[PDB]
Amino acid sequence: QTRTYDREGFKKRAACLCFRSEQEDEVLLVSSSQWIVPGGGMEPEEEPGGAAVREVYEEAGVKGKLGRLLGIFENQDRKHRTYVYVLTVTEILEDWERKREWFKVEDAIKVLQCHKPVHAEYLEKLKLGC
Amino acid sequence: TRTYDREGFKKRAACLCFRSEQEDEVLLVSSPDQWIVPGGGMEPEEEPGGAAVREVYEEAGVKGKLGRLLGIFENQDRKHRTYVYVLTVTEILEGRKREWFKVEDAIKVLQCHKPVHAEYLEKLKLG
Repeated sequence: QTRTYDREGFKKRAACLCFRSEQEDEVLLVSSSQWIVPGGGMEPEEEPGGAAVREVYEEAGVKGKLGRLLGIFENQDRKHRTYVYVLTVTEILEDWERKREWFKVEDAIKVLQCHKPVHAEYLEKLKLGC
Repeated sequence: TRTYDREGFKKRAACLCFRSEQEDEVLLVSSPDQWIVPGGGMEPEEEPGGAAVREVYEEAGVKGKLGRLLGIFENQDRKHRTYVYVLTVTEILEGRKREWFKVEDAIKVLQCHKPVHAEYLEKLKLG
């Protein structure tokens, strides 16, 4: 068993907003399978922060310093609950065995609003508190 | 008087007035127990920066140092084009009200009574 659920039947997930610097102006996005924020399911014994760190490693090939919990984002169309963290990137990796690019925050929201608006919401709440 | 561009839009100017160079607290004023960003029409010979400074004096009774042009905001529901500047307040003068809001609270309170003004602050923070 590698997936985990809460008592209301939502799948538990974790994601990170990965920034180039502590000024949080450039965020790293990646290709889907269109751009997305890196993230995925929590495993049965993982804490959310652990899931987040593992997922950005596996999906974006980065390592960094885990920061604050932005919030728990509920997707009711998909029955998801996602713990979204901020992280400051320190290392990018190899060639793997999918693209990655930095977007200015305003630019990231624009491209995400096309086909993946819930990811755009992460960034909006971060900057605006919506 | 009022002034217009070649596409028929009315020309306006407004300013986001901040307590410090940190741009964390913004000044709002009453219209109504309603809060708004100070602004109004440009006069026929004015440059946009001049209109902005005159408007914050007339509408919020402050003087300060004019900063950057945030952008030109086009309102098509009203056929407006508004030059929105930031300004750092240096002197205040004394039933219209004025109060400082943390930017996050300002966005929330404006989104209820004046959502086009809320966009001014939103674009500031996303930038």
